Formats: sequence, structure tokens, C-alpha cells
Amino acid sequence: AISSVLNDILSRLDPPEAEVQIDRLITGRLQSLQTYVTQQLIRAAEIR
Amino acid sequence: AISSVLNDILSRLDPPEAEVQIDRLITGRLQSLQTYVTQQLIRAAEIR
Amino acid sequence: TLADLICAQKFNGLTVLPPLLTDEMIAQYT
Amino acid sequence: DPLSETKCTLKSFTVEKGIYQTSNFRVQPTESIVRFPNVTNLCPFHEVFNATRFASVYAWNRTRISNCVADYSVLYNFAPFFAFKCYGVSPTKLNDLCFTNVYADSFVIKGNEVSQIAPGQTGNIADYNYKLPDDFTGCVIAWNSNKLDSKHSGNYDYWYRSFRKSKLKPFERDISTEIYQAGNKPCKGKGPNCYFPLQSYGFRPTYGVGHQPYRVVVLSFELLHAPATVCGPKKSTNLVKNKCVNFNFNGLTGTGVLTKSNKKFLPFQQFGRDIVDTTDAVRDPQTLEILDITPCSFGGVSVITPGTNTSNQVAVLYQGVNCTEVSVAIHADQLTPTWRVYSTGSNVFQTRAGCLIGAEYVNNSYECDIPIGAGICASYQTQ
Amino acid sequence: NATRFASVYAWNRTRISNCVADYSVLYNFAPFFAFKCYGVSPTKLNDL
Amino acid sequence: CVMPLFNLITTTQSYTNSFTRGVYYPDKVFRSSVLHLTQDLFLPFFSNVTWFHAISGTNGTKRFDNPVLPFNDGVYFASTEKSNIIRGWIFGTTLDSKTQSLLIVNNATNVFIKVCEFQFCNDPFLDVYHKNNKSWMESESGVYSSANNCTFEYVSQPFLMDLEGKQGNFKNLREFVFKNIDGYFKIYSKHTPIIGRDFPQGFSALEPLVDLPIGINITRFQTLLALNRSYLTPGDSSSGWTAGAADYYVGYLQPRTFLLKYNENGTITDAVDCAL
Amino acid sequence: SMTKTSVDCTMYICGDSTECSNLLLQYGSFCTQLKRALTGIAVEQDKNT
Ligand SMILES: *[C@@H]1O[C@H](CO)[C@@H](O[C@@H]2O[C@H](CO)[C@@H](O)[C@H](O)[C@H]2NC(C)=O)[C@H](O)[C@H]1NC(C)=O
Ligand SMILES: *[C@@H]1O[C@H](CO)[C@@H](O[C@@H]2O[C@H](CO)[C@@H](O)[C@H](O)[C@H]2NC(C)=O)[C@H](O)[C@H]1NC(C)=O
Ligand SMILES: *[C@@H]1O[C@H](CO)[C@@H](O[C@@H]2O[C@H](CO)[C@@H](O)[C@H](O)[C@H]2NC(C)=O)[C@H](O)[C@H]1NC(C)=O
Ligand SMILES: *[C@@H]1O[C@H](CO)[C@@H](O[C@@H]2O[C@H](CO)[C@@H](O)[C@H](O)[C@H]2NC(C)=O)[C@H](O)[C@H]1NC(C)=O
Ligand SMILES: *[C@@H]1O[C@H](CO)[C@@H](O)[C@H](O)[C@H]1NC(C)=O
Ligand SMILES: *[C@@H]1O[C@H](CO)[C@@H](O)[C@H](O)[C@H]1NC(C)=O
Ligand SMILES: *[C@@H]1O[C@H](CO)[C@@H](O)[C@H](O)[C@H]1NC(C)=O
Ligand SMILES: *[C@@H]1O[C@H](CO)[C@@H](O)[C@H](O)[C@H]1NC(C)=O
Ligand SMILES: *[C@@H]1O[C@H](CO)[C@@H](O)[C@H](O)[C@H]1NC(C)=O
Ligand SMILES: *[C@@H]1O[C@H](CO)[C@@H](O)[C@H](O)[C@H]1NC(C)=O
Ligand SMILES: *[C@@H]1O[C@H](CO)[C@@H](O)[C@H](O)[C@H]1NC(C)=O
Ligand SMILES: *[C@@H]1O[C@H](CO)[C@@H](O)[C@H](O)[C@H]1NC(C)=O
Repeated sequence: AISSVLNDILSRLDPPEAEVQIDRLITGRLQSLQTYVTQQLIRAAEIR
Repeated sequence: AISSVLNDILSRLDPPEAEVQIDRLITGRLQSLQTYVTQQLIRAAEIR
Repeated sequence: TLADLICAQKFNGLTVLPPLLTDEMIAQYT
Repeated sequence: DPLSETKCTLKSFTVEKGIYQTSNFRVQPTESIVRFPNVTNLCPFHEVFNATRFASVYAWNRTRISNCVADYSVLYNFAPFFAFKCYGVSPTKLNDLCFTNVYADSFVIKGNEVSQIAPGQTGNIADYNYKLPDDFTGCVIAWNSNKLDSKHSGNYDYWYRSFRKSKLKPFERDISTEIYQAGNKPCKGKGPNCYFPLQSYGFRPTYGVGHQPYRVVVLSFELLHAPATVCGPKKSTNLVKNKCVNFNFNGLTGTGVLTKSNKKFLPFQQFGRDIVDTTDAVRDPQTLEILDITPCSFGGVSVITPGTNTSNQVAVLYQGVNCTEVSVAIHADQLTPTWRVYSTGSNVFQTRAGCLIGAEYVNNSYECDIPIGAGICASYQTQ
Repeated sequence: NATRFASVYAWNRTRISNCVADYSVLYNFAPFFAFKCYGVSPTKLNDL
Repeated sequence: CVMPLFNLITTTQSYTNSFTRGVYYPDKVFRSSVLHLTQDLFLPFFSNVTWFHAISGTNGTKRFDNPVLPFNDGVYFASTEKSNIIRGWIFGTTLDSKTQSLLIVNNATNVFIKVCEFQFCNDPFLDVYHKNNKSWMESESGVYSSANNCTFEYVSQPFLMDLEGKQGNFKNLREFVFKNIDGYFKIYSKHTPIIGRDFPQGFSALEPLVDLPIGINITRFQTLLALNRSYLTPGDSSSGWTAGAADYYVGYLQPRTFLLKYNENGTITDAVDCAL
Repeated sequence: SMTKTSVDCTMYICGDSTECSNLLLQYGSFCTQLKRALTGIAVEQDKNT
């Protein structure tokens, strides 16, 4: 995206043009969350 | 992407239009690496 | 030693839940 | 109410006994404050867009715009605009942003050459006269100037570079008059394989619209929220501290509380960032003071219920907050979940798991029934 | 620079092969109303 | 452009080592008690840097060394002097009136910065002279003959630089970093005192001084020395231009990744060169 | 046992923004799955102790 700050994207772009950057950020942060959750599950199995 | 080879994409397209294919390859290979590492972690837990 | 980093983590949706058994209860069990 | 939210989370009309993490509470902002600098003098846009004479395309005039108020409604006064193409920023938002610096690259081209002024474009003007950067951010305004840049006998004052050994790099101006050489034979003058790089436009009023002279101004902005400088025409609002507010510090937009601090900013420093690169402090443009930013309190909301069978009564755990903060937010009506559970005074209890509202604390000790946390449990009992 | 061009519904096909493709010749008689290259950057045609 | 005949000595480019000097602040962001990995144009640790001396000898031969020097991606300039002989710098590709050139000069009352197609002399310099044996003043007549098509002029920084005196050794470790980034001519600086004589071992972060949005092309630079019309060394009756003793080290910036340590105060205290 | 953590998917990805929240609602039940997994981990830690 053009920025890692969501407010900047919402403030500098129209909805149709800001939606692309918002979706890029959504994809990246969703992937980060799933990675963290998967590692947490594996570590929880080890701790169990 | 148009080609799976990084060198061909770089040698056939200008940076503004090559970057899209570069990012497609980057996303695919990042997903492949993440899948490999997750499977490795699960198999290592079994082996442990 | 348990684990600004904590404030920064707590500042974007990441919170830590306290354990159900306090360390006093664990000491009592032991 | 909390019980309906629990039912929706479980997607069932009956709820079993337990504690369910239903939602997340947030404290909403009460006021919105902006802080723009003392500058009041308008930017010299009229001088740039209404100059007596415009430089040639190969010698494009770079005007520096800084330390002024940039009102873009003035640009709409003289708006015969043929092209108003803004890349990276919405034009309608241009009045609400603060730009670090403005570069106005003004020149004159042909009518059909307007489309060449865009990132990634190719052409005579794009490659040999004026090339935009690949990551260009700003706007391009092209408008006809036939009535001012045309002569009956031919206006030859405008010249364009038609031949060059290599394409121009972005933001590169070429003024060399060396004769273009085709091949390996050196050129000592006009002749075969030798052409003058600069060709006169010869704009005339009798020519077609596509050949009429067009004045093009490229306004390039460096959208970084640190040096402030060129801010938009928005009225400043008095600073309020110790309250959850929507702050706008020189285009830096955010939500949170602002507090006086001891973060000893060096004279050149403008804002501070945390370990994880989150804005921790800001500098007030007017009073030149340091302000820690603390986002308004948020957290999880869990609903302790004895089951749909026994009763519809519920308790609410706001995880990881003071009970006084929740009480203050409720009093001013700032909590995001607007289903406030009735609190008597003995219902509010502060656990290390959070603030528990709707459950009465008894100085007894039973086997755990509903695990709240931190050694505290809950149960539906006759009292 | 052919003297006569074929009709659009009977578009003329020319087979260019077994020769060095020096694109600098095209820039000589180049009014160049449109030079749009799809899938390949025009600036890189001199190395491919 | 009038220059009295002197027995000029060919410049000798000595070599010394840079230690860990030349670390500046990468950005305006404040940071507390953190370690930051930043990639920027830094002076590599323990790299070798060039050393020049500007002095007037006792035998009449005066070492007036102001060679034209490359700029590349940036320059680190360390100066040790007592009479402020190093008075400014010039920057440009051709150093003539064909192309715009940048000039930084000490006016002894303010600081002058110009971006104009200056017609510099063969060796531009500032003329410091004593009028009426009462007033010392500096003139720029020896720098350029004329100025035309000026696009930027900046008279500011009313600072006399060294003012505490010459306690340790001139108390004038003047460290500067000049960079060209996105059309911005960036000057960072630090006025370090002296423990020793020359190039003391230690760490000193260079606080930024000024960003000039000149937006010009620079691929070469030169040093400007101060020439005074006699009456500098007591007991010398030689009526002629003389220059005080001064030393200056020049190093070149390279794209390097540095690990910088900010303490709770907000100041860089240490740095690590990731590829040393 | 280890540290029990709770992550708000909406706050983490699309902090206090409604456009981003509406766009994130088009990705299905990923956030609910993450919340369920983290809750299971926390309850498992309490059970372990
Ligand atoms: C190119 O732009 C410069 C800088 O704006 C013009 O020089 C003067 O700039 C000042 C400050 O904005 C204006 O008040 C003057 O009207 C400008 N002109 C003159 C003659 O002083 C310069 O004129 C511009 N050149 C062209 C050909 O447009
Ligand atoms: C809820 O906030 C109150 C008020 O800040 C906290 O109570 C303070 O505790 C400190 C430390 O013991 C005392 O010095 C103050 O006098 C208390 N203030 C008042 C107004 O009584 C309390 O600690 C907070 N709750 C939690 C769980 O930390
Ligand atoms: C398309 O037109 C070209 C000429 O523009 C034709 O190429 C000629 O083909 C003849 C066949 O006998 C050759 O003798 C010539 O040397 C070719 N070149 C020229 C310049 O005349 C080509 O055949 C045409 N293609 C079709 C399918 O009609
Ligand atoms: C960070 O800056 C502060 C403010 O100058 C320094 O605090 C001073 O420290 C000295 C040395 O101990 C004391 O004599 C002063 O009384 C302090 N001033 C105040 C207002 O508390 C602090 O020392 C700096 N940090 C370091 C490591 O030097
Ligand atoms: C533009 O300049 C012309 C010529 O000096 C002048 O007559 C006219 O009023 C100016 N327009 C504006 C809007 O300043
Ligand atoms: C801005 O103006 C206000 C009101 O006059 C004044 O108090 C303040 O000092 C000014 N700030 C600066 C930086 O000049
Ligand atoms: C409550 O649950 C019990 C079983 O635990 C069941 O017999 C009964 O029908 C339920 N409903 C009521 C109203 O008691
Ligand atoms: C192109 O064809 C025209 C018309 O026959 C002719 O006059 C001209 O010389 C030709 N040019 C080349 C380069 O062959
Ligand atoms: C720098 O120059 C010194 C002095 O000659 C030499 O010892 C050293 O090896 C040089 N360093 C490099 C990296 O070339
Ligand atoms: C800057 O000038 C130098 C020296 O003439 C030249 O080689 C270089 O290409 C120029 N850079 C730009 C960006 O025009
Ligand atoms: C230097 O400063 C004086 C005032 O002290 C000022 O009049 C003059 O223009 C400045 N510049 C020179 C002498 O180049
Ligand atoms: C200044 O600009 C004018 C007008 O374009 C030009 O003729 C001249 O060569 C430039 N340079 C100088 C030193 O006057």
C-alpha cells in the first residue's frame, strides 16, 4: 500500500481509490494474525 | 504473473509495471515458505 | 521475570488475560 | 443488552452457564481538535497560474511553495482546466491536508501533448523535455492559453527538445544546445545525421485546438507529516488535554488523550515514536509543547450468565480496566457498547481481570462455578 | 513505408524472421500517434 | 578575481582513520531508550579519510590548499581552527555561470547561502581585511565576479560558532555532514570540544542544522579559506596576506545500515556499523 | 502454562475505522476462528495448571 497508517489512506484518497490500499493492509495484517495464531497453537500443544 | 522467472520479468518490463508481477511472485513464494515452515513445525512436534 | 512494549501491544487489540489461579493459590496447592 | 449479544455470538436463543467473550468496548472521543500553525498568508498560486510569461517546456519553471497557507479554492477561480489529474491524492481532500513542500513545475506544451504528463508515459515531451517520477504524488493541471501564448505571425518563443541521446530522468532539466549526432561521425554543424535538439513551437491562433498552446502546472507534494509547513485552509481549534479527543496535528490525524510529558524533545524533533514505531508524542505547532498521546481505553467485554434456564440476569466483565474509568465513560456516555448494565453501587467490583459489573462480591469461598479470573469466580446463588 | 496498405478487414500479415530487429529505424519515420506496448515495455525492446 | 602572487605549495592529501565519528540523526523522530536499525548515507566506521592542512609558513611559503573535491553521495567535514580560516564551501557540477552553483559563506555577522549561476574565480576566496586599523571585515569580491539568474538566497543563522574560547584546543571541533537527498541539501553539525589535539576518540551524534530545498545537481565541492591582510602573527613585519593554521579532514558517505542507541534522554549515545 | 492472550481482529486490522471494517466483513469468518483458537488456548492453559 501507499502507507501503513489507515487514517492517512482514508484522508488522502477517495473511497474507490482508498479501498485498494485498505485491502492490501487487510490482507497483510490478516496474514500476520493467522501466522501468530498458528504458532500459538503449536506452542500450546508443546506446553500441554 | 507473466513468467515464473524473476530475470525475465525484470528484463522485459519497466519497474512500474514489472513491480506488479514481482509482487505476485513474492506473495506466492511467501505463501509456499509459510506452508513449508508450518508443516515442518508440526512434523518436528511429532518427532519430538 | 515476567514481561513500553506492553503498552504498545495493549494499544492495538492485544490484551493479556490473567491466570485463573493466582500465585498464592499455586503456593497453597504446593 | 449483554444477553442478546451473547445469544448472537452463540447463534442460539438459549445460553448455557458460563462466561462468554462477547464483544470489545471502546471509549469514544468527545471533541475534535485541529492544530494548524500561525501562518495566515496565502500561497502565491495566483502568481504561478497567472504569470505574464511562461518558460519553455525544456526549461520548465520550478516554483518553490512553502511557509504559506495553500487554499485550493483560489485555483478554481481561473479554471478553464482541460486536465485536473491528481495522482496519489484525491482533489476534494486537498484542502484538508498539510504538505511538507510544494513544487510547481510550470511550462507550456501542445494540446495533444497533455496526456504525456503522467507517470510512466512515453513521448517526445515525456522523454526529452519533462519526465515525471514513477512514484509521483501530486496533481497536474493543464489549461488552454491560446489567448496569451499565440501570435498572428507565429510565437517562436516556445521551444521543445526533440532529439536527445538518452531519455530524461525524473525532475531533470536539459538546457544544452549541442547538436544531436546520429551515428559515430561528429557533427560540426547542420547537415546529414545532425539535427538541432531544440525546435520552435510556432504557436498560432489559427491552429487547431490540439495544436493550441497549453499551460501545464505540475504541483508535486511530499506528503510527510513531520515538517508541517504548507497546511490547508482549516481553522484551528483550542487544545484540550486529559480527554479522549480526535486530534489533527498538522495533518497527523488520530484519536486519544493528550497529556503533558517529560519527553525532552530536541529543538529539531517534531514527534516521537515508540519501540514498535507507533506515535507516542507530538509537538503543538502553536505553543511548542510536548504531548504524550494515549489511545482511549478499550478492551474485551465478557458476559457471565447462569444459563437461559435459571434467569436472564447477567454480569459484565470489562477486561483490564479500572472501574472508575468505566464509570466515568458511562456517565459521559462514551462506551462503544451502548447497552449499559444497571449498576447499584454494590454491583461494581474491581478484579484483576477487569471491572465486574452486576455481580455482588461475597466474603465467602465456594468451589469455582464460573471462572472470571485472577482467583475470582462467579455463581448464581441465593443471597 | 509500404506504398499501399491492405484493408482492415483483410489485414496484411508480414512475417519478420531471421534478421536483427533494430528498432531505431522505426523512430526515423515516426509520427507516433500511438506506440502502446502490451506485455513488454517499449524501452526494453532493444535488448530482447 | 585579484590574487597576489604566492609561493603556493602543492596540496598533500594525508591519510588518517575516521574512528566512529560522523554519526548524525537519521530523522526528526524522537526515540527514548530504544535501539533502531536505520539504513542511510553514513560514514563507515574505521574507514580512512583524507587530511588537509591550511597554514602559512615561517619561510614565506604559505600552504593554501583548496583543491576541488568530489561529493559523491555525501561529505563529512571535520575542522580544527582558531581564526575560522575555513569560511565556507562551494558546490556544483561545472562551477561556472552555465549551471547553477551553491555557495555557503560566513559573513562574520550571519551565514549566507546562495544558489546562482555564479562566475567563480579560479580559486574563489573571501577577503578579510582591517580597515582604518580599527574594523575587521570580510568581503566576497574574491569569490565571484557577478551573480545572475538567482533562484534561492538565504541569510540566516546569526551565530558566531566558536564563542567559548580556546580552552582545550581552540574548542572548535566543527563536524559537518552535507548530503543531497530528494533535492534537499542537508547540513548536520556538531561543535565538539577537545580532549587532546586532533581527532579525539569518542562518540558525538551530529544534530541536524538545516535542510535547504535547493533542488539542484551537485557532483563536486571545494573548501573556502580565509585570507587576512597581515597583522596576525606578532613580531612579523612581512606586509602580506597570511592564513592562520587550520586542519580539516574529509570523509565520504556510503549507504550503510547502522544500529543506533537512543537513551531515555532522547540522544544517540552509541552506534554499530552492521558490515564493519 | 503460558501467557493467555486475546486479540481483537477488528481493532488489530482496521482500528476504529468503519470503511476497513466493512471491507473486512467480506473475508468471512476468519476473525471468529482466530478468537475461538485463542480462547481455546487460554482455557487449555488454565486446565494445564
Ligand atoms: C519562474 O518562477 C519564478 C519564481 O516564482 C518567477 O520569479 C518571480 O517570482 C516572484 C515570487 O513568486 C514573483 O512575485 C515574480 O512575479 C516572479 N517574476 C519576476 C519577473 O520577478 C519567474 O518570473 C518565473 N518565470 C516564468 C518565465 O514564469
Ligand atoms: C483505580 O484508580 C484508582 C484511582 O487512581 C486507584 O486507586 C489509587 O491507588 C493508589 C495506589 O494504592 C493510591 O495511592 C491512590 O490514592 C488511589 N486513588 C484513589 C482515588 O483512591 C486504583 O488503584 C485503580 N485500580 C486498580 C485496580 O489499579
Ligand atoms: C503484405 O504486404 C507485403 C508488402 O507490403 C507483402 O510482402 C511482399 O510479398 C511478396 C510476395 O511475392 C514479395 O515478393 C515481396 O518482396 C514482399 N515485400 C514487398 C515490400 O512487396 C506480403 O506478401 C503481404 N502479405 C499478404 C498476406 O498479402
Ligand atoms: C536526561 O535529561 C535530564 C534533564 O536535564 C537530566 O536530569 C538531570 O540530571 C543531572 C545529573 O544527575 C541532575 O543533577 C539534575 O538535577 C537533573 N535534572 C532534573 C530536572 O532532574 C538527566 O540526567 C539526563 N539523563 C542523563 C543520563 O544524564
Ligand atoms: C492576470 O494577469 C493579468 C495581466 O497582468 C491581469 O490583467 C489580470 O487581472 C490577472 N488576473 C488575476 C486573477 O490576478
Ligand atoms: C502563535 O500565535 C499565538 C497567538 O498570538 C502565540 O501565542 C504563539 O506564540 C504563536 N506561536 C509561534 C510559534 O509564533
Ligand atoms: C433446565 O434444565 C434441566 C436439566 O438440567 C431441564 O430438566 C429443564 O427442563 C430445563 N428448564 C427449566 C425451565 O427448568
Ligand atoms: C517511403 O515511401 C515514399 C513514397 O514512395 C518515398 O518517397 C520515400 O522515399 C520512402 N522512404 C523510405 C525511407 O524508404
Ligand atoms: C585506509 O588507508 C590506510 C592508510 O594507508 C590503510 O592502512 C587502510 O588499510 C585503508 N583502508 C581501506 C579499507 O582501504
Ligand atoms: C549532474 O551533473 C553531472 C556532471 O555534469 C552529470 O554527469 C549528471 O548526469 C547530472 N545529474 C543529473 C541528475 O542531471
Ligand atoms: C554581512 O553583514 C552586513 C551587516 O553586518 C550586511 O550589511 C551585509 O550585506 C552582509 N553581507 C556581505 C558583506 O556580503
Ligand atoms: C539567465 O537566463 C537568461 C534568460 O533565459 C539566459 O539568456 C542567460 O543565459 C541565463 N544566464 C545568465 C548568466 O544570465
